[PDB]
Amino acid sequence: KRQYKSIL
Amino acid sequence: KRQYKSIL
Amino acid sequence: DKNELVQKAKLAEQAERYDDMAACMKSVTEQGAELSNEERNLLSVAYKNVVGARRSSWRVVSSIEQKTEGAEKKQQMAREYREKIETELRDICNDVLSLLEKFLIPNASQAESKVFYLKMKGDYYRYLAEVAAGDDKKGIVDQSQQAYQEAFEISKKEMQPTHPIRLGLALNFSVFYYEILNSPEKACSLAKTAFDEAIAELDTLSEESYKDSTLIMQLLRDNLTLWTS
Amino acid sequence: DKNELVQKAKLAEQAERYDDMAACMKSVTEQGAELSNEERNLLSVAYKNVVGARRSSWRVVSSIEQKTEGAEKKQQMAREYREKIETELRDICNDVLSLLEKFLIPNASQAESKVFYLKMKGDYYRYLAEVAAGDDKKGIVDQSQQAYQEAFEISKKEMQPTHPIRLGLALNFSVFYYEILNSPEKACSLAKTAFDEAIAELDTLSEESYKDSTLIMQLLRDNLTLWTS
Repeated sequence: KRQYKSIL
Repeated sequence: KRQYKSIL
Repeated sequence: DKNELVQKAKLAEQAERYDDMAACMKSVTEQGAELSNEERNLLSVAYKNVVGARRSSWRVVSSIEQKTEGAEKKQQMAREYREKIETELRDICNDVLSLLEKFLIPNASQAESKVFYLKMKGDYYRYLAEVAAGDDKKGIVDQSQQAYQEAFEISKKEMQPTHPIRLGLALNFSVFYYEILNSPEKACSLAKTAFDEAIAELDTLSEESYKDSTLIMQLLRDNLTLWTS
Repeated sequence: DKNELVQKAKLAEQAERYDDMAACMKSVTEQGAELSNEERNLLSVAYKNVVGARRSSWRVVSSIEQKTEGAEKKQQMAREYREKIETELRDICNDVLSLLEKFLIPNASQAESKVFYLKMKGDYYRYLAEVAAGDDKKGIVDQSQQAYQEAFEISKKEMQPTHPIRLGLALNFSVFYYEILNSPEKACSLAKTAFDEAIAELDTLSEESYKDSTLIMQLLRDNLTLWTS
């Protein structure tokens, strides 16, 4: 549900 | 991957 | 207390932690009191997901094992891994089947709950049949069929053709005929009759469950379409 | 032998059985020999999924616990369940962090692997920071930042701006600034520089990894878009 992404 | 379905 | 375990099972479901959900619902069942409709549905959802994960892993590993024919080291590794997943799956099925025999089926004082549980017994013997040794298969297949047949007789006598439990039983029993008994005509016949008898008495749908009934009817017809095509 | 455990980890991944995958890769790491790129990626995928399941459950249960403010019995049940999930998550993080300290980081004889592992250390301290008690948070945040900062210095010295490990480190470190340190300008600056420096030297992309690089570049820019909007 978090808009921004980390790797994968 | 089974084409036909059971409940749920 | 029972109510706290049920609330814990609902929290676990939301968290997608199905082993916790199943443990809560198994603890509730072990108290020995007849389950409410809600509790019955929670126990069923928990176990369906617990065994479901193993059924899916089994299909994947079985497919790999077949693709690695002529690849000795790979095939053997896949066989052993399949056997490990099979063991887990059988233990899960046996755990549900034990609850059904010790608590659920003997305490079912209502037709609807009798059908639900006998259908569940048919389903879990069907999951055991999907992984059965050629030698054990017959007995397991027989146990699944007898549980579904008994549920079928009761639903036919006590429930309207549009009742979701009656429809869901017809759906799963038709799949049992198609996939387990390899009898597509009895599968089609069972699914067609269930669909047709529901359409013929659609005025019996209730505002409380008409969407549950019509969803199962869609599944019946979709299977019928697949199988008659 | 190591090769059998790696093949078992690949089978487990296909079966979506991440605890089995993680156990295989942890057994490989415990043998003490430096991991290959493939083995390193398998260990990382296994643990990412193991902790990922807990991070997702934690977010769901945390959200419920907030929504149940003024609902005593429900809020408390959700708090205790959150605490149980937190314990599992912390144990997983500590297990990875222990492998990193005992085997992975000291045996890393190559810049690329040093960066990968120091980035991983930053990530797992970041996951601990997401669930940290106000009192422990500072120390945990510091450990995450120092691991990322050390990885950052090495990647800047040894790798081209288009290197996927260098880009992935910039992505995760930028997220650390945005979500953990609540410093959106340093997050944006870090992501913008990484993207811009890669565009400026795009001729350094390799046919072996250009799609891995450009995928991470898309993520950098998408985060930047989100954060500058």
